[PDB]
Amino acid sequence: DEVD
Amino acid sequence: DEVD
Amino acid sequence: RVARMPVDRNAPYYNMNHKHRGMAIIFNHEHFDIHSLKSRTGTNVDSDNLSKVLKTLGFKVTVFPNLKSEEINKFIQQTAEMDHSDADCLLVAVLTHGELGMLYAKDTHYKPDNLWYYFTADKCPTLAGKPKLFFIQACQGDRLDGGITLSRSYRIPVHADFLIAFSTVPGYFSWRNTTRGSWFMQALCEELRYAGTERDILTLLTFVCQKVALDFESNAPDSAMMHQQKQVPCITSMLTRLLVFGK
Amino acid sequence: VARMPVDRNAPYYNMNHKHRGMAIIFNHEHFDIHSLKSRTGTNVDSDNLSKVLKTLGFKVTVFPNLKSEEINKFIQQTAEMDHSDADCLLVAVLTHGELGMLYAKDTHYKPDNLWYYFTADKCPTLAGKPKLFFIQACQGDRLDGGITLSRTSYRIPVHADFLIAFSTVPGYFSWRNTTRGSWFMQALCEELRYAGTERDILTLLTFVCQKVALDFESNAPDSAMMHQQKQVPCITSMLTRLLVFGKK
Repeated sequence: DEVD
Repeated sequence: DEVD
Repeated sequence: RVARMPVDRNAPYYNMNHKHRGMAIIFNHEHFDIHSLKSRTGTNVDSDNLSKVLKTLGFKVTVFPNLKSEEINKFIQQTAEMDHSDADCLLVAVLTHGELGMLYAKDTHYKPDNLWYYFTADKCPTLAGKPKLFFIQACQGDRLDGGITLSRSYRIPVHADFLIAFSTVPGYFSWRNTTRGSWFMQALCEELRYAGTERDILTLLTFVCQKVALDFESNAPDSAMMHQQKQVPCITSMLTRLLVFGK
Repeated sequence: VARMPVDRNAPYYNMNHKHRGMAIIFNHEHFDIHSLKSRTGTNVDSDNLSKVLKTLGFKVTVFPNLKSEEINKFIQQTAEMDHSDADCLLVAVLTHGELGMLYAKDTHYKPDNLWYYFTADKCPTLAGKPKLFFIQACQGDRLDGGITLSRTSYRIPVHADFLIAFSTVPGYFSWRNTTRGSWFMQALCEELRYAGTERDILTLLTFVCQKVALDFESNAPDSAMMHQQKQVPCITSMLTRLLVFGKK
């Protein structure tokens, strides 16, 4: 899971 | 007619 | 954190069967202590109109006329601290002057976001999983739309379940008739009256947008640039379920 | 001024034109901006969205990693084409963002730039027709810790008929899984596959919000503050009629  |  | 589950995890509709529909607080601003701002004649029609239809929908309505910015903030926080356990939802409407990112109280302006900030699930658990509705009649700026003629158990995000409906698109003027009231409110009242009990809110607001977009056009012969102007509302939805009032 | 695509009081948009319309996807995986990491997984979103939009009839064009001027150029040319025989327009952007900001390969621009050229006065052939925008990108760096629940002729505004769907609320992070793609795009593509032909757009995006809100939760054991976070999309609608795609 990562952020944009 | 008037604006808010 | 933990709140009471108001409806089941996968329900397509919000649970509108609580003992009470909920509160509806209307901040009506007709007059201002800020010199540059003129009176909003016709707002009272909007306010009476909105109050009437919401009452038929079951809301316990409270009209707050001409409060100061801190008095609005205080009441908003008061509402946020009440126990909404037996309520279906909450509805807040504001009728006033505005600019982009700004709304006016009697004495000064504040950010629109202040209206819903206090109701995120973490701050108001008794409204957790329930729709929180905001209706705002005011300008989001001073741009004009000259229009065109067509011819020829489970976890949820704390920011979920908000519906924010502005009478106009960011950057734009919002129109009000001194005798019939604002365009947005008249269309909204007429639509709630006509099918508030049966259409889900986004379908209903779609027709509110249609009415506002099709049946109104400014009449200002004294000022060409302000004449025959058009308007469409801006519906912002964080709703995770359909909302049908029924009852 | 413009051609009437559907009668004045129709409850539905006329989606019975010769073509569904153009679907432009600006997919951004890598950046010439040192502080921006690669967006591994965005190609899964791009492929997935492209595939479902084709089944719905869109002529899909994917633009991989364009510079800001390139996006702006293709947008203008698109706004300059003749959309007379299309039901609508769909633009999607998969990239990094901040509040009021999207990143191209080289620099950032304002999201408003995507729909600016499609207002009725600038693009008459889509006048009265739905113009759709989907944005997968952060709108800030705030986090949502979530909460557990228990136990003849007519006139229209030139700004009408826009639907603008952001993966997240203003000010918040937007989540992407490196192997399955973004939460928003996973849910959007799944709902479009299941009921894209029969359900109206607002109802459909309502369930897309439900899916994103309920079936996803971040997992980042290495950074407690980023761990077990939630997200809900932000759907902005100026639609004056209901939108049901139907089948071409």
